[PDB]
Amino acid sequence: NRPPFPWFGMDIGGTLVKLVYFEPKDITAEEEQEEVENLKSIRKYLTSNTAYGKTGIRDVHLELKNLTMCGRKGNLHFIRFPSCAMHRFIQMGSEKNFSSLHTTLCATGGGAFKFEEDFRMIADLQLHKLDELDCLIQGLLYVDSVGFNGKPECYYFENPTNPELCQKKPYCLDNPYPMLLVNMGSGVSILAVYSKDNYKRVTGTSLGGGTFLGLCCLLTGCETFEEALEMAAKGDSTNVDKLVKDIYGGDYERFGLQGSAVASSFGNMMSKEKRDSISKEDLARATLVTITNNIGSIARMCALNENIDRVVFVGNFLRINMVSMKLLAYAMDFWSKGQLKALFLEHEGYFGAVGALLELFKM
Amino acid sequence: RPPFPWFGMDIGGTLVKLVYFEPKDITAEEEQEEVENLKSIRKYLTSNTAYGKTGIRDVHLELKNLTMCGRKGNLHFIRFPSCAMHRFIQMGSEKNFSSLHTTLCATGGGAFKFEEDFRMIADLQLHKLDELDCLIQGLLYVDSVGFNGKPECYYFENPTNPELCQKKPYCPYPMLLVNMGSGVSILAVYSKDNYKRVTGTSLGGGTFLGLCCLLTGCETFEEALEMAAKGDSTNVDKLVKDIYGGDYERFGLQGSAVASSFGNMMSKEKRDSISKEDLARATLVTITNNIGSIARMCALNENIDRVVFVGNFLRINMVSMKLLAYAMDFWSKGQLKALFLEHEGYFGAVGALLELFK
Ligand SMILES: CC(=O)SCCNC(=O)CCNC(=O)[C@H](O)C(C)(C)COP(=O)(O)OP(=O)(O)OC[C@H]1O[C@@H](n2cnc3c(N)ncnc32)[C@H](O)[C@@H]1OP(=O)(O)O
Ligand SMILES: CC(=O)SCCNC(=O)CCNC(=O)[C@H](O)C(C)(C)COP(=O)(O)OP(=O)(O)OC[C@H]1O[C@@H](n2cnc3c(N)ncnc32)[C@H](O)[C@@H]1OP(=O)(O)O
Ligand SMILES: [As]
Ligand SMILES: [As]
Ligand SMILES: [As]
Ligand SMILES: [As]
Ligand SMILES: [As]
Ligand SMILES: [Cl-]
Ligand SMILES: [Cl-]
Ligand SMILES: [Cl-]
Ligand SMILES: [Cl-]
Ligand SMILES: [Cl-]
Repeated sequence: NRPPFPWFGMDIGGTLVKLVYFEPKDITAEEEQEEVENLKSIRKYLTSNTAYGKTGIRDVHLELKNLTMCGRKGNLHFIRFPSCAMHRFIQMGSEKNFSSLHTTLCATGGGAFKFEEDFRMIADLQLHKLDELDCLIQGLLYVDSVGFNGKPECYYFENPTNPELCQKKPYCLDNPYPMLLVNMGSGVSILAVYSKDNYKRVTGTSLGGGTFLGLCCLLTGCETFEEALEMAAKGDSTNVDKLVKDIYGGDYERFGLQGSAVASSFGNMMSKEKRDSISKEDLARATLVTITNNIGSIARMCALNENIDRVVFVGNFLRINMVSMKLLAYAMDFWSKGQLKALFLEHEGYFGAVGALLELFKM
Repeated sequence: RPPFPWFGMDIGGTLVKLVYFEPKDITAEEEQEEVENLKSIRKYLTSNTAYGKTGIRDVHLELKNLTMCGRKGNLHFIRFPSCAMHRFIQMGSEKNFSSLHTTLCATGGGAFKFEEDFRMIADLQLHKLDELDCLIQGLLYVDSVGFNGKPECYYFENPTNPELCQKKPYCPYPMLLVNMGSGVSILAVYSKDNYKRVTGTSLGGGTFLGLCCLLTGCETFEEALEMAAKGDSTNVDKLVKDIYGGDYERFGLQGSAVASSFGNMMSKEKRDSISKEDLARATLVTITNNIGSIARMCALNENIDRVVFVGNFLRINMVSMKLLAYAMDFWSKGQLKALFLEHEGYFGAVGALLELFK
């Protein structure tokens, strides 16, 4: 009972859309004959272009080559466009008569509901909405099972906080189970994954990327995450936080605490004098450090409680650059006394769309 | 047997705590053989609840029918503000305390400030003791004797529902002790001679005050907590129900759970209409919910099922305590209670008194 081509999955965000497409490479002479024109041209449209209209982009470097999907050999392609271009996408769906190939389209993402009726009225498609976390996890595990063209899908950072020594290093453990997934959007969900068909949300924290943005907008008068990060990257949090060395003069060995460990986040801001001279850049950085250090702590304690040694970090909170990621890397190493690393994934951001595609094969 | 009277002191930045063991088994002959200086100090302490201008004996906290170094009697809890300290030392000199003891056991971060005045004005040497050691010994001692046949320990039931909220009692080792100052340190206490700091968080009272001041223009703990008491955090935080239109059924996460602390403040429109009290309350709820989670996880890591909260962050307004109670309740799915202690504030003084016998 194999679903017919073409095979797509989508992740429709509030601001960003991701689309994944499987290109079959093993199409028989018999199949090529019975295939309708509509399909033939979408397939050639997808594979001969890497830019689609004003905003569509195929990330060629992410292409997974020579894999198996539902018993067929081919390649997986990763495409992106902003949500504002979505009306044009749905209009493309109508012009290319997509409904003649499929009545439905699998999609996850917080933006999906916004567009469900447009899909029906403009393209005569049913958007079949899926859970973000189930899609993420299924997509992640699939991409990890097939590998990144013989290279590792996973990576970590060595000496993250020292830009003189910081280095992305691959992590080639073939068997990822069990693992802990730390999903950081506006809030944070932490899932133990024991197998493809066996996982559960163990806990989470409300102190996430939206706390970071909410607090910076309030504290610094910025409006976007990009602004918040740009300030958080030039800042010095030690002006805002009271450190152990400020209380004890150095380490406090009795408590196993080094001088550079934070005693109280925002502790300097209890003084009116210090508040009146603090920089917008320092407040932003302090906000980011507080949140990343706290996520590292909670991730470490969960890893211990669940007896899991692999902690994988994904989510919106990690996009734009690597400031977030390197601070989480530092935090994980701190709380774990060097015994756990923060692990990250090359295909981060596309896992939802891959999990949506995979829904096609559930029967 | 050390001679009477038996005192312990904890001298803090704003409050001084004093505990006093009143012996209730004085013989007719002991009474005949006791110097006048002692007899009148005992009469003074026991016949008064107001001492000088600012001194208060808190009769509610009194422990009756204790035995202490083999004498039957009562322990009394007394306090006065630090600015009355000059008057207290003069009182010791006028009442000739040095004729009874040459030294006095004291802890607290102002035992150093006043050591010189004690020596010069009252001819008394302060024997200064470590704050943490005194806290632990006192806490453990008070828990071991109980509160007049009732538990020293209590929790709140239905903490955030004022119509339902009930302070209920809880009837030992090991326990986790969450000590909240400017930061939070968590200690595993296995017995009275063994405790170790197991972990903590830099997100505590200090973060609450610093963030409140920055967000609202307030300046003090008392002011931040009064605002946080009046505000509504749900205007500031994004709740699970905001995202899913109710519970997130897939993972059984309640609609009322907070999804993203300060998450509504990502919206310019929402920022322009928020009250400062709502921000204050969101700041507190964020900090306490988080402390709740770290404490719960630490209990799990340690296989310890008893979690006690103490520290100056609890004293100023009871709002902190109710939120911690709700948090522990939430993270443990009702399996762990936030435990609080009736004699909180005085444990250091009790620990100091106990040193008199070692
Ligand atoms: C007692 C207590 O409550 S203790 C606290 C306990 N709370 C918990 O354990 C829950 C912790 N939080 C979580 O687990 C997570 O936040 C979840 C699972 C609830 C939600 O997951 P998140 O990753 O935070 O959701 P996400 O960031 O995607 O937000 C959802 C959607 O809201 C919308 N959204 C995102 N940002 C904004 C914004 N700035 N403004 C308006 N809407 C937005 C988007 O459509 C987003 O979808 P998208 O990211 O696909 O584009
Ligand atoms: C990567 C990262 O950094 S993640 C963050 C990791 N950080 C942590 O885990 C630490 C979290 N914080 C904590 O555990 C606590 O804040 C501590 C233990 C550091 C400090 O204890 P707090 O209860 O917050 O004390 P607070 O900061 O309120 O005041 C410090 C007290 O220590 C006292 N002190 C100073 N030196 C000493 C000493 N040598 N011996 C005993 N006490 C001392 C100070 O005088 C002060 O006393 P006071 O209140 O009487 O004036
Ligand atoms: As299949
Ligand atoms: As991995
Ligand atoms: As004794
Ligand atoms: As107890
Ligand atoms: As109550
Ligand atoms: Cl497959
Ligand atoms: Cl679950
Ligand atoms: Cl993803
Ligand atoms: Cl005090
Ligand atoms: Cl105390």
